[PDB]
Amino acid sequence: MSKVLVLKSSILAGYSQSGQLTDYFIEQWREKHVADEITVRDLAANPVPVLDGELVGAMRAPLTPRQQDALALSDELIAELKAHDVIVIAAPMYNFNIPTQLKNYFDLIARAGITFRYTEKGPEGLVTGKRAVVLSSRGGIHKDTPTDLIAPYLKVFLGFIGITDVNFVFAEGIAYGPEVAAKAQADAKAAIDSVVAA
Amino acid sequence: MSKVLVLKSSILAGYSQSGQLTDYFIEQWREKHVADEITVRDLAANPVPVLDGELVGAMRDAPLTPRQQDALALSDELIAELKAHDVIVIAAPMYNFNIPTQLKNYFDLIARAGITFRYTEKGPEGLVTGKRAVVLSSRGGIHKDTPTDLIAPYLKVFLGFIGITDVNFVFAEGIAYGPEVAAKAQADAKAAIDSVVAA
Ligand SMILES: Cc1cc2nc3c(=O)[nH]c(=O)nc-3n(C[C@H](O)[C@H](O)[C@H](O)COP(=O)(O)O)c2cc1C
Ligand SMILES: Cc1cc2nc3c(=O)[nH]c(=O)nc-3n(C[C@H](O)[C@H](O)[C@H](O)COP(=O)(O)O)c2cc1C
Repeated sequence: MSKVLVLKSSILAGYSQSGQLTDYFIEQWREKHVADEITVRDLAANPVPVLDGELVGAMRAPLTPRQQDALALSDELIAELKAHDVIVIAAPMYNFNIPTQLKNYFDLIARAGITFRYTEKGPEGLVTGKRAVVLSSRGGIHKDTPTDLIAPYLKVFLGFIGITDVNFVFAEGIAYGPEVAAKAQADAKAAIDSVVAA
Repeated sequence: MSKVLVLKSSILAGYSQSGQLTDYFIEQWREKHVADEITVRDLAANPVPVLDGELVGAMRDAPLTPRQQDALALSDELIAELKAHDVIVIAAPMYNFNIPTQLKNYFDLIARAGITFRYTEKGPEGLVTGKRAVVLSSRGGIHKDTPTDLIAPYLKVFLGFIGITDVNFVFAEGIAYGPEVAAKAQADAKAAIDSVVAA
C-alpha cells in the first residue's frame, strides 16, 4: 500500500485548472489502488506563512509563540512529506512564477540537516524514495520556451531535497478558448493515466 | 535629473548581503548624480500581502470587500511609484532557488492588465516604459549561468513583460564560502555597480 500526498496551491478554488487535474489524478489513483491512503493539503485553503526575518530566525535564545508555531508547522509539513510515497504537486504559473501558496510551503520544508545535508560527497537530499508528479496549468503556452522557468526551478528545488523522480504534466493554452483548453486537459489526463498505470 | 527607486527585499535586516549592495549603489549614485532623488521601499520592513483568492479578485462592477479595497489602493500606490521613477534598483537575493517572497508579493500587485501591460495589434506590450533597471542579486553558492539560476532569466522575463527591457544584472556569489571569498565577491559586485552608475 502506498500513501499519496496531494499539495494544492491554486487561489481559484472551484475554478482551478490545476485543482481539476489533481482531482482527476486522485480519482484514477483511488480506482487503481482501492487501499491506498490519500492525504490532501490545500495550501490556499490552509495557508503556510511567508518566510520572514522572525521565522527564518526560528529555523536556526527563546522563541516567541509565533516562531514556535511556525517551527511546529515546518516540522509537520516535513514529517508529512517524508511519510508519504507519492507526492502530487499542483504548480500553476502565476506571473511567470509558482503560486506564493506553494512557495511558502517550500520555504518551510527546506531545512539544513532535516531535508538535506552535506557529506563527504557534498550536498545530499534527505527526502528519499519518493515518486513525484507536478501538475502545472498555464493560461498561455510556455512549455519548452524561454518563459517557462518554473518547471526547471521545480526540478532543481525538489532535487535538492532528494526528490529526483519527478514526472511533469502540463496543461497549457487554457486562456485560448474552450477548444484549446479542452484538448490541453485531455492530453494532461492521458499523461496522468500513464503515470497511474506505470 | 533622474528619480531612483530602490526595492529592498532581504529578510536579514542589517546582515543583508543584497541590502549592503543596494546601500553601495545608493552611495555611488549619490556621488555621481548629486541632484538625483532616491526613493527606498523596504519590502521586508513594509511588507506587501500575499496574492490570494480574495486579493486577485480586487484586480478585476461587483463591490469590493474592505480587504480588496485596501489591496487595490496598495496596488495603485506601488504602480504609481514604479511609473514615477526612472531608474529601478531591485535587490533579488536567492532564497531556495527563487526570489524572496517579499519581492514576489510586490510583483503580484504590480502586474495588472490594462495598467502595466496590455494587448495590441502587436501582441502583449508593457506599459512601464523608458526605465533602466538594475538587479542586485547575492547568493550563498555559485549559480550564475548554470541550471541552478532560474531567477536571472525569470526576472528578465517578468520585467520585460511589464515593459522594463533595459535590465543590468549584478551578482555577488559564494557568500557562504567565508569572509575572504565574500569580500572579493562584494568587491567585484561594487566594480560592476560602478560601471552601471557611470553609464
Ligand atoms: C494572479 C494570476 C497570475 C497569472 N499569470 C500568468 C502568466 O504570467 N502567464 C500565463 O500564461 N498565465 C498566467 N495566469 C493564467 C493561469 O496560469 C491559468 O489560468 C492556469 O491554468 C490557472 O491555474 P489555476 O486554477 O490552477 O491556479 C495567471 C492567473 C492568475 C489568477
Ligand atoms: C531562507 C533562505 C534560503 C536560501 N537559499 C539559497 C539557495 O537556494 N542557494 C544559494 O546559493 N544560497 C541560498 N541562500 C543564501 C543566500 O542567497 C545568501 O546568504 C545571500 O547573500 C543572502 O542575501 P540576503 O541578506 O541578501 O537576502 C539562502 C538564505 C536564506 C536566509
